[PDB]
Amino acid sequence: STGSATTTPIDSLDDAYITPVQIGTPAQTLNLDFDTGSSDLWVFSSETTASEVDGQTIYTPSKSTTAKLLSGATWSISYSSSGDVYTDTVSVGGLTVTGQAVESAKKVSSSFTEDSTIDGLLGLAFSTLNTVSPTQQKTFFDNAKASLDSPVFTADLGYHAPGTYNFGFIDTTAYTGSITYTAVSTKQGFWEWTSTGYAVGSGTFKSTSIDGIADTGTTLLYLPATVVSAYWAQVSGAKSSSSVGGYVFPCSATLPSFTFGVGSARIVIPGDYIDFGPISTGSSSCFGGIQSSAGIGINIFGDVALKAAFVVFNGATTPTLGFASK
Repeated sequence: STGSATTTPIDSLDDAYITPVQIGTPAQTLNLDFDTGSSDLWVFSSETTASEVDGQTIYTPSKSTTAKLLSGATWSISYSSSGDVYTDTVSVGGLTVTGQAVESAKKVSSSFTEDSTIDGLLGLAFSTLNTVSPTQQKTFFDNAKASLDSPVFTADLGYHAPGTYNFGFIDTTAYTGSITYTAVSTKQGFWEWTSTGYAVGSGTFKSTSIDGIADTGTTLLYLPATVVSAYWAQVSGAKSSSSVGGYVFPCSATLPSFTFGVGSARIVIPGDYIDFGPISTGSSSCFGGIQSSAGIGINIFGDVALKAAFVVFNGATTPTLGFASK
């Protein structure tokens, strides 16, 4: 079997993408953030303290006939949120998984409460990072793998437009040219991989190894200080501000494109994708799309980078990552 769902940006800047998901019988449709950077399926529930809910759709397990409490199991995660665990039927664009662990939130940080559009997260990293204790639970993709035609899923995120998440197949019309596959390392539990270099604007390709993670749940591109300093050196008037917490540039400037190497191929990010609008309403300074990873511990290839390509997350015995131009 296969699954296909549409994903839509939450706002004008592409801060996150929400996908409708059917949890329960009769179904309750929640709008979740598909995150390849984590491994938990958690939702705003009927058990969340009422003060931390501000417009979100809530999951109510008392109203579902296929819901069962996973007695004794508990979760706690930080990127924060914690609570109870139930098992129920989850379906994504027609693809149905019975017995999925659905993590019911009891506590949620104010960063989630302020985002009324996001009803929860659907973790798509490797199951080793699942926070359910004492019995670690499997992700939606790991539970569907046996029932899928092919153990894969693709990501076709749109620039100021909706996009798609397919499961069990590859759409040969969604991209141009061919797909370039690279080796994944599952040691840290992420879709970890090595880029073969970069180029700023119409410049020369600097061949160098950049180890990072492909993360749909992170908005921006976080690369090393040397690479980020080389980029912003080409934008007149750009500068790393302490007060803002990163690079900013005069909104009147035109950004050059950025290229990242996948094996022998090249994936181009247009300049426009790197502009995250003004810092405050009516401001003359704009926020940068390429920021330094120095204070994180890992390079993150977020939405800014991923939405310039047709990305394949091959979950075979030996996982790989595929990138193609679109």
